[PDB]
Amino acid sequence: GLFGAIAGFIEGGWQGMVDGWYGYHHSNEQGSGYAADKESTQKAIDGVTNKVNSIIDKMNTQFEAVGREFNNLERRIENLNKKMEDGFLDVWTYNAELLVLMENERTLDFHDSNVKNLYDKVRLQLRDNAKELGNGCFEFYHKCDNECMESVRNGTYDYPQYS
Amino acid sequence: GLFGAIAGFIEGGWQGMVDGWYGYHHSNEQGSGYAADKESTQKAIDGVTNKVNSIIDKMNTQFEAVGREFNNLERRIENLNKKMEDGFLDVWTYNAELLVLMENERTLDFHDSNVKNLYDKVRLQLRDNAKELGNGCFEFYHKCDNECMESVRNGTYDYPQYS
Amino acid sequence: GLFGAIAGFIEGGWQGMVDGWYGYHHSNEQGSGYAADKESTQKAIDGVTNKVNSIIDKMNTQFEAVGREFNNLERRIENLNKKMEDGFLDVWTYNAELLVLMENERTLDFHDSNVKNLYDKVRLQLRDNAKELGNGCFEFYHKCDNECMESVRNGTYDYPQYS
Amino acid sequence: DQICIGYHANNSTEQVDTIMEKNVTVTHAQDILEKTHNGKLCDLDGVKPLILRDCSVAGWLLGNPMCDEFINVPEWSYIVEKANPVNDLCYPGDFNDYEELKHLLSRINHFEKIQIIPKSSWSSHEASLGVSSACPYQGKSSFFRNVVWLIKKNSTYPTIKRSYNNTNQEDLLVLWGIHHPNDAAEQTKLYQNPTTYISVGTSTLNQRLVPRIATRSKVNGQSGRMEFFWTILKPNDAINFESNGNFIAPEYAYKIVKKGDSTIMKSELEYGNCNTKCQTPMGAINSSMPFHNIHPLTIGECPKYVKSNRLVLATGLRNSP
Amino acid sequence: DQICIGYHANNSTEQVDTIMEKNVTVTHAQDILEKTHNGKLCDLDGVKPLILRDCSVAGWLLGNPMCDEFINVPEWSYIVEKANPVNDLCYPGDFNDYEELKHLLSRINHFEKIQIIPKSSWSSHEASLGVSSACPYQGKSSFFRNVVWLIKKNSTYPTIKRSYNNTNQEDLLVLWGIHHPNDAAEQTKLYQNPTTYISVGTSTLNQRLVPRIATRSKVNGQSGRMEFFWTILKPNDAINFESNGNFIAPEYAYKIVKKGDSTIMKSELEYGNCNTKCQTPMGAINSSMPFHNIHPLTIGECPKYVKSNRLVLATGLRNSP
Amino acid sequence: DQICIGYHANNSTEQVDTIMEKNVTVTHAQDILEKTHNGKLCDLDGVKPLILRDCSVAGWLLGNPMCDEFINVPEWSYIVEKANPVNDLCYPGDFNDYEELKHLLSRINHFEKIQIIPKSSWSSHEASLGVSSACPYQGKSSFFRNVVWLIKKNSTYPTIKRSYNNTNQEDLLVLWGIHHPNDAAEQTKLYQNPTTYISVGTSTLNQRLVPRIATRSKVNGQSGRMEFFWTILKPNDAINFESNGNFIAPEYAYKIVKKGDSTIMKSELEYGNCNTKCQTPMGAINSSMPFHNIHPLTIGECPKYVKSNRLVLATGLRNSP
Ligand SMILES: CC(=O)N[C@@H]1[C@@H](O[C@@H]2O[C@@H](C)[C@@H](O)[C@@H](O)[C@@H]2O)[C@H](O[C@H]2O[C@H](CO)[C@H](O)[C@H](O[C@]3(C(=O)O)C[C@H](O)[C@@H](NC(C)=O)[C@H]([C@H](O)[C@H](O)CO)O3)[C@H]2O)[C@@H](COS(=O)(=O)O)O[C@H]1O
Ligand SMILES: CC(=O)N[C@@H]1[C@@H](O[C@@H]2O[C@@H](C)[C@@H](O)[C@@H](O)[C@@H]2O)[C@H](O[C@H]2O[C@H](CO)[C@H](O)[C@H](O[C@]3(C(=O)O)C[C@H](O)[C@@H](NC(C)=O)[C@H]([C@H](O)[C@H](O)CO)O3)[C@H]2O)[C@@H](COS(=O)(=O)O)O[C@H]1O
Ligand SMILES: CC(=O)N[C@@H]1[C@@H](O[C@@H]2O[C@@H](C)[C@@H](O)[C@@H](O)[C@@H]2O)[C@H](O[C@H]2O[C@H](CO)[C@H](O)[C@H](O[C@]3(C(=O)O)C[C@H](O)[C@@H](NC(C)=O)[C@H]([C@H](O)[C@H](O)CO)O3)[C@H]2O)[C@@H](COS(=O)(=O)O)O[C@H]1O
Ligand SMILES: *[C@@H]1O[C@H](CO)[C@@H](O)[C@H](O)[C@H]1NC(C)=O
Ligand SMILES: *[C@@H]1O[C@H](CO)[C@@H](O)[C@H](O)[C@H]1NC(C)=O
Ligand SMILES: *[C@@H]1O[C@H](CO)[C@@H](O)[C@H](O)[C@H]1NC(C)=O
Ligand SMILES: *[C@@H]1O[C@H](CO)[C@@H](O)[C@H](O)[C@H]1NC(C)=O
Ligand SMILES: *[C@@H]1O[C@H](CO)[C@@H](O)[C@H](O)[C@H]1NC(C)=O
Ligand SMILES: *[C@@H]1O[C@H](CO)[C@@H](O)[C@H](O)[C@H]1NC(C)=O
Ligand SMILES: *[C@H]1O[C@H](CO)[C@@H](O)[C@H](O)[C@H]1NC(C)=O
Ligand SMILES: *[C@H]1O[C@H](CO)[C@@H](O)[C@H](O)[C@H]1NC(C)=O
Ligand SMILES: *[C@H]1O[C@H](CO)[C@@H](O)[C@H](O)[C@H]1NC(C)=O
Repeated sequence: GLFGAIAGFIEGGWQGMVDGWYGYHHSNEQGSGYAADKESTQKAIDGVTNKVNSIIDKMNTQFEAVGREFNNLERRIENLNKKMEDGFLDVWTYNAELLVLMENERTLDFHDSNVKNLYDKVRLQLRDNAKELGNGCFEFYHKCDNECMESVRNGTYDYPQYS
Repeated sequence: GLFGAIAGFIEGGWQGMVDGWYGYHHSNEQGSGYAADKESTQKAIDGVTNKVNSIIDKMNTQFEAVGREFNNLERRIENLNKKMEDGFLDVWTYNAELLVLMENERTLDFHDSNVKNLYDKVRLQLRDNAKELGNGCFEFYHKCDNECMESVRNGTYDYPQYS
Repeated sequence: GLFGAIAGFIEGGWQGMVDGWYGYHHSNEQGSGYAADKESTQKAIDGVTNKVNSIIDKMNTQFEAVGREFNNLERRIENLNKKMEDGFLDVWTYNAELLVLMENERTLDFHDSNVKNLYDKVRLQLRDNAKELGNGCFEFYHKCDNECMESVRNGTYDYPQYS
Repeated sequence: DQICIGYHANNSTEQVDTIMEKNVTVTHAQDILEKTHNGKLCDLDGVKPLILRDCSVAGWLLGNPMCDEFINVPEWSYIVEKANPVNDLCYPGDFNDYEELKHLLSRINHFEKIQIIPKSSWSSHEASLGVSSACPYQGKSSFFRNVVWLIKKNSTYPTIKRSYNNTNQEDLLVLWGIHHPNDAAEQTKLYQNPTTYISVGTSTLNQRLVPRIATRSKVNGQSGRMEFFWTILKPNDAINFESNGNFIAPEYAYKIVKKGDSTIMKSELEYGNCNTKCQTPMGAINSSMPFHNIHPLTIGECPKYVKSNRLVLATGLRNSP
Repeated sequence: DQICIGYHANNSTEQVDTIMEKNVTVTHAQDILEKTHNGKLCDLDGVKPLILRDCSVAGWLLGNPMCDEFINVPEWSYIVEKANPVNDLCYPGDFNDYEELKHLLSRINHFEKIQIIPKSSWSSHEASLGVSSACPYQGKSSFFRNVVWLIKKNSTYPTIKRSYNNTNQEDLLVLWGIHHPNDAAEQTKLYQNPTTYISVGTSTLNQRLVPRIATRSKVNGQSGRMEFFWTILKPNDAINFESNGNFIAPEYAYKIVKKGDSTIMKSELEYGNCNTKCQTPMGAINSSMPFHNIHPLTIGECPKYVKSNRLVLATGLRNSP
Repeated sequence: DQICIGYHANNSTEQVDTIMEKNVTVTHAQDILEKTHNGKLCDLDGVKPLILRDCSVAGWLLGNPMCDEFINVPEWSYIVEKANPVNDLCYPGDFNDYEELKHLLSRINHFEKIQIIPKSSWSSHEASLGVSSACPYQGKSSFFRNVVWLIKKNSTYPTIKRSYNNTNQEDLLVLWGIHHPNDAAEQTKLYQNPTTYISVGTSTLNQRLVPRIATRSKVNGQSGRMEFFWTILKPNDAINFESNGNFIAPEYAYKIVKKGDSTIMKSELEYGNCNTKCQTPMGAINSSMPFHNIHPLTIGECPKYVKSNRLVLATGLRNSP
């Protein structure tokens, strides 16, 4: 993907994280667990919902075929009529299939972007107080309990305390 | 946004920077101030201008309706005619509205990209000679006067001198 | 470009790298040389090939003009016919030219993305065992022979050994 | 101790296509193409379609004796006609501006039949021996029930001068016809007068028909022809007929009570006794999808037709192996 | 000490839509849809439109006496005709291939009128009593000024054999007509000859009209009908008329001096006495926008029509709260 | 020691356009627009086109004596007709429903000519003096070879009653005509009978033509006119002719052996003696490109037509200066 996170430096997803699209997994003396990041997840849900409705609505007004009859010495206009009706179906078929293709690609890269921005968000908090392992994980120099882990998810990781 | 800078790790824009789209704000003993980055700004101006003209020109040749009259026993071809004219208006209306939607989204992400690339440009110069605060700001280990600040905007920040 | 690598922090390409699109250049006591990264290159080749075929196939079914004759008192339907045929040519001409424009832009940014992801991949391996110079190059604190260089291209750079 | 950033995966096998890659497995998707139908012709919004079965529109409107089902039809949502209905023009001929009339029916939801010229009222002409073997009913020779085939009484066909004033506050579909005999001997046998005509006038109509004689192939066992014409008579306007031969008089004329959205659907299918809000010639549709790929010609509140076999939007993200 | 990277914000409230988000406030934008007009019908590039007012194209060209304004009209940029003009065919009838002729006017910017048959020149026929109450002028009964309604002189209607050679180096629009009387008594009263015809010939035209008699409803106080026909007579070609009754002769024929881009605009609106370079039936347009949403049928140098209410491009970036 | 990440550059000058930037130099590209042709009219898939040269479709089918090349033509891939072919209707006239017939030829790949009425078989009428100076062959006056211009024998034109049964298991294109004389004196001179007719009947056809007399301009040295009519006679159906004057009888009728994809191409060009699989009026196409910009009207296995001058896809990346 364009942003290098999904199937990239983060090699795979988490079957164990069910309550969100993006989130954190911690492991310390007390235990381990998955916690979904609500903000980034809800933002993704909104973006995709609008996109689907935006797509639906743009296609909502489009060509409609109508039945028209012609006799045996009106073959030219019968044929003109057929080509007209068929021609618009090809145009609208093309529009639909292309839009899906183009926007599907953008949707997957959108998800990739959201993961990367969340990863960088954490990276920018921790700074040189943890080791950037290279796999999506940050390994702490200090012992980091469940409140410490929560401060990272909070956005409230107190860098000066653990420095 | 896709690149995580605008409304991201840089929480908001600067009312105080009026002479450009992207730039720097410095603060030291001598004072503080905004300086627009000309290169990245002019590059953005060019990209958006071309885009607007590119959009205008692609739509410049498009279907034009013409008035055609039919008598009371030519209702089929009158109706064929109406559907033909209306059908093309829906196609061209759809094209215009979709292109604006798609390219508007790309334009905002373009701006987000330009800010991020400018931020990384500075980051790559400063290296470990300043603290990456996490908010778009770099806090220097050494005292950095207005010439020192200018060298960063220059692209000429002499890392080996302050290391 | 959107991802800041091509013509960005990596100022220019390599005439000397002929066996791939993206890769590495090393320089040490034993010598220097170009080595193409096969994985990222083959992935780019696949993405572009599919894209070209996807584009070809979406256009493969499209309006076809047919010759139709009208006498001197059938000028209205002759004109309707002309506008219908011409109208579809403008629609399909517009589709083709726009798709090329939009997908060309995405193709160049795709290449920019692949270089950046490859650069970050290496960055994440080396960590604080090398200097990030700012130009696409990493300068090692330890002496790095051709096997050491190969481990970086491998993905197998043993950080704990050189730390 | 460590904290990691990561993303959702699941047991989904749904795939989507993109420009650069096809069959990409994702965690969530949304199909937007309706691919199914019940396979039946059905009532639209409760309102039943007019199913002509093996009768055509001409046969119904002219009152072909095989189309006795369709005397005084109730209002319809849409009309269903086969591709090649057998019960069309029992007596060979042409229907003048048939397609234009058929198009007029796309704006019509209900006809009410009324009598303008009584069959008895032809006191100076013979009206009850205007039949043929080509239109049989219950074994006996019959004819289009809505029009009267007039012939001479006691070897004289006197000139006809009839007028009808449209006193209803509706448009009125009037139908009449001319008979084209085989030879000059049959012309005289039927109507006596060697040269004949039919003049029809309204505020707009200024017509004068003459019979064209020719040796023709037998169609339905007859080489004679009937050419049927029509008009819409506006309210407070009179139609005037004058003829000295070969005239097919109107007994009944259809009254256009309701004008609405309708359509003449072309289908071999019969009647499912089902209800729908979106109908196709292939069957009915019941979905919330924005698209379908069943058939272009639909009636009612329908999704948009596309030729695609598949339209699936990625909602989730790339799912892991 | 510190240096920061950041971006522009301002007091703008302009919003743009995207796929994933609507009403996004941006620092700069560009509206590309022209939404306004002056509401007036106007001169195009200085050149005035031919405003027929309440006259139709037929009335103008046949020279209906109420269309005296439009005798010898100057050249026009475009033509403006109402939806239901009252001054159409004063005497009831049909205009043959009226729509095809109207289409021909879309390629025409100027007619010059000329006399081909003088009204005096009918020395063997009566020419000055060819009037009706249906076309009144200044209280008296009049007629279409461009054509002569010919009648018998002293109870004899001799055969007419008239030819005109097109010596001008232009195409020529010729108009003529046939009269359809009410009954055989009126036929004889007007033209005497019971059976009549009109034969018209050119290099291409091979026509022979006969009057059709029928009882018709009174339109404009008359149950008689006039059926008008036309042709384009090419240079150096002759048109030939032969008739023994019911003939409406051409006095004047319009000469086609200029052929250019024109259009018959349909509008109830009158005349603003304004100038423009892009005209619609709703009004005129003066903008540099690439698009508008006023009306599909335009004439001149215009932006493209779309059905949108709104088209705004983001030029700047996401503006901050 | 150091390791760098970088990308390919080369000596390419190929450029591509994007939305934001034009003329971007890339390392690799792919042109998808076919811009060239051989400039010749050519055999399609081996099968030669029917090149009418200066003859029209009417001239060929009526058997104009200048179109002797096109007697018993072999099967064709497509047909090539000039814009204004000189050898059209040698004798002035009209071809009834010519465009509809031309459209029928788009579904036809081969005609086989057959004789239905022998020229000798007119024992009661004169058949060999039906010629004119307007259709000359080898210096002498001739006529359309496929039809017989019948005249009176010893000052009597007796009624014609001719029937043909279509015993072939094919549709049959039948052609006939009517002659329109200059005056009543020529009518009697040619056919004697003052009032004449032609009645043509089939299972569907019910026609009766009458000659229309008019003073007409000389076209090809003649002011008389011929009006040609046609029908498709289905197998096992009979066509019946009856006429007492002015009849152009069918000698030959074309038999429709093969129905396939064909087209009437409009081109001034002649014959290159080349072979192709995609043909245009401008020339032939031989490429694997998905698009071309030569001419919209093509026949065969062709890329799609677009109006573009240039369509180039970037495959490689931005190339360095
Ligand atoms: C061998 C022979 O001569 N038999 C005649 C009948 O005529 C022949 O036999 C027919 C069965 C058929 O093979 C014909 O081709 C053939 O001429 C003769 O009358 C019949 O044929 C005539 C043809 O001129 C008619 O078709 C007639 O049919 C009707 C019909 O049913 O449509 C009879 C009907 O009553 C008529 N109706 C009206 C209102 O006139 C119509 C109508 O005249 C015609 O359709 C208008 O074009 O024709 C057949 O009955 C038969 C009886 O004579 S009859 O008095 O003319 O009816 O007598 C045999 O000896
Ligand atoms: C009560 C009565 O009998 N009155 C007659 C008039 O005819 C009747 O009354 C009329 C007012 C009207 O209601 C008619 O329906 C009715 O028959 C009679 O003539 C008038 O009516 C006739 C009907 O045939 C004509 O329509 C005529 O109108 C004109 C016209 O203005 O259009 C008169 C005009 O001079 C004629 N012009 C030419 C060139 O012929 C035309 C033309 O003949 C006609 O339009 C072609 O179809 O008709 C009414 O004036 C009235 C005068 O007699 S008249 O000499 O026949 O004109 O005499 C009353 O007693
Ligand atoms: C000066 C003079 O009077 N010369 C006459 C010839 O007539 C002159 O030439 C004509 C072209 C025309 O300009 C006349 O006004 C002029 O007087 C006369 O015959 C010719 O004129 C007639 C016109 O009525 C015909 O056009 C005829 O041509 C043919 C033809 O070639 O098409 C001759 C041909 O044999 C005829 N064929 C048939 C099957 O009838 C046709 C046909 O009749 C016509 O096309 C149907 O509309 O006409 C000219 O030859 C000439 C011989 O007289 S003729 O026997 O009537 O032909 O005699 C000169 O003295
Ligand atoms: C993708 O899947 C379909 C059926 O699920 C398969 O038939 C098709 O060949 C596949 N396409 C590619 C490019 O692998
Ligand atoms: C009948 O029609 C005439 C028009 O011919 C109209 O004026 C009249 O009012 C109608 N009604 C009656 C009851 O006569
Ligand atoms: C956006 O703004 C318009 C106009 O101000 C408003 O009417 C509309 O409801 C808004 N739509 C959304 C989705 O916010
Ligand atoms: C008149 O028209 C004839 C043809 O009808 C043409 O040949 C002639 O040159 C024209 N002009 C004159 C002055 O006769
Ligand atoms: C791009 O290149 C073409 C072809 O060389 C040239 O004609 C054109 O003017 C250029 N346009 C721009 C915007 O650089
Ligand atoms: C001829 O045509 C008639 C119909 O007119 C048909 O019934 C007959 O079988 C045909 N064939 C022969 C050999 O008569
Ligand atoms: C987040 O969590 C810590 C405990 O780990 C708590 O002290 C702090 O108040 C919380 N802040 C927010 C914004 O939730
Ligand atoms: C930028 O600024 C410094 C002083 O702050 C100056 O010495 C140097 O030459 C400048 N370099 C450029 C490229 O402008
Ligand atoms: C990569 O290279 C090293 C030598 O530098 C070698 O020992 C090792 O086996 C290689 N590993 C892989 C995965 O190719």
